[PDB]
Amino acid sequence: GAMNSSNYAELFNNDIKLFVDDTNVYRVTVHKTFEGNVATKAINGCIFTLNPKTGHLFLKIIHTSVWAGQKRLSQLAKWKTAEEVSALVRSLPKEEQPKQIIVTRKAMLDPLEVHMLDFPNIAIRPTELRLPFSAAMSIDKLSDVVMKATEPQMVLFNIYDDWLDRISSYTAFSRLTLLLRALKTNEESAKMILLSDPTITIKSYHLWPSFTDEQWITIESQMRDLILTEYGRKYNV
Amino acid sequence: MNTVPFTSAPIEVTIGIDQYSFNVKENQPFHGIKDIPIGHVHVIHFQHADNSSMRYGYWFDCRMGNFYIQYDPKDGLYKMMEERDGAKFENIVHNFKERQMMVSYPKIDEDDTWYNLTEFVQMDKIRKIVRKDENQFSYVDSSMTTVQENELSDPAHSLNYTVINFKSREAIRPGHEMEDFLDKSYYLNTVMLQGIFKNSSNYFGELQFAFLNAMFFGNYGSSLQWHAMIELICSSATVPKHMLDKLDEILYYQIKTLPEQYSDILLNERVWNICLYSSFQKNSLHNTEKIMENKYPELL
Repeated sequence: GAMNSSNYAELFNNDIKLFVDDTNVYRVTVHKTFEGNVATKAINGCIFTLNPKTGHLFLKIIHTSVWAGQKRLSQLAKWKTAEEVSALVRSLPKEEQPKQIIVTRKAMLDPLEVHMLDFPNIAIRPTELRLPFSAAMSIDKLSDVVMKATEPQMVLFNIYDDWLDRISSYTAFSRLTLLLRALKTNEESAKMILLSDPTITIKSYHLWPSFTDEQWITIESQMRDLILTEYGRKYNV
Repeated sequence: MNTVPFTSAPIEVTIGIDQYSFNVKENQPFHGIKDIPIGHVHVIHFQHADNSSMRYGYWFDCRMGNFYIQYDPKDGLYKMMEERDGAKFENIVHNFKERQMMVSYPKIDEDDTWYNLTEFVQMDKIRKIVRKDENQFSYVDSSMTTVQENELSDPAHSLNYTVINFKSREAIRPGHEMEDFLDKSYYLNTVMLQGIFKNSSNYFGELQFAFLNAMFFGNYGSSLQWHAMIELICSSATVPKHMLDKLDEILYYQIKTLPEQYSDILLNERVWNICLYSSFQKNSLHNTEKIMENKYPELL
């Protein structure tokens, strides 16, 4: 059944699993027409498919050409997501295929179940967790490869950089969800916290800065402060 | 007009014949049901006064043989049996009629209700859903499970309704996942009508049989099958015009006959709301929508 606070350690066991987040697949800017009507212009999007144990990110870039001449795009976007996740699973060697796929949005369950009928032993699960994977496009290197794409493309990343050399996958996931939650709540402030000290850089082959263990504790505290502040404002409490 | 004689009535029981029902007292001199209309299937059904659990009964067609009911005190039920001796049977029926120990099938001349509920129902199709090949009549009860319910446990006692499953490889062509899931026309027209049922008459016959088992026996798997067969049509953008007009008539009479007090357990809110207000066919079932809105507006 649903993945929640009660069965959280299951994310870091030795059963291959992927999170699928479709919130950045269909992206638009809303604008006025010459006649003063409203129209949308699609921009490139992405499927966010993540192994929470290893940090492997399968970023399938959704180029605006896939929407051309299609109707009901927010509906189609769920089916295209499920088509591409199904294609990803079929492309993996059997021993690398997931035993479970956790969708961040319940509207993905039927599309993904129907595309995965050929894989009756892969469990398709919702989650009660409110995961901040929508903020993936606040990670500058991910935003850059999506916006520059001129055709459909899959790009592979490790969203944990080299953190698993020093920390467990539980701790890495908690750091990732804290970073993304901060970026989602107040992007400008979160990016200021991450880049404020010019001496700590991002390696060419990394997404995040090269913090020491002590610098990560300071950063994580600055992100928690950012989130609580913002919350008191949202709710006047 | 045919007759189903009863050897006796040793236990107090409510006896159904089609949409009619009669209370019989323990050892009441009751010897059966006469003037049964030829040309239709019929169902004779029972609910014991001392155990209002297990409604059970028999589907039959008096054109296929001479049938009677006899209580079995070992198995504790009224059983249907065939009398192969025509002269013995004619002589039993004539004696019971002369002594007026039989209830008359109480059909009003104007009243097409039973025809309307059984228009496409054939005894030869019933005998394939309910497998007991040594009898020409078919036993159904409240508890019998469907082949589909069993997959998700005695195979000989199952209702072999056609399995319908909207998230199955049978329902969904590789490469047409979104198309086939959102528009079930290929599943309805190619897989089910052309493939399995061969024609709309056999599909409607099964739909009508499932409804009648749901209504007469409170058979839950039958209710599931009735709703699945409605939803498969309503969820298809491409349905022949004759089938939609016929389905509207079928469902109108079903909704008309349903006891008002059983709408809560016999009608699925999701299916009916989706079929009447959201589906491709939301505007194709005028008669059904009008009777549902006037008889069961709470469900909607």
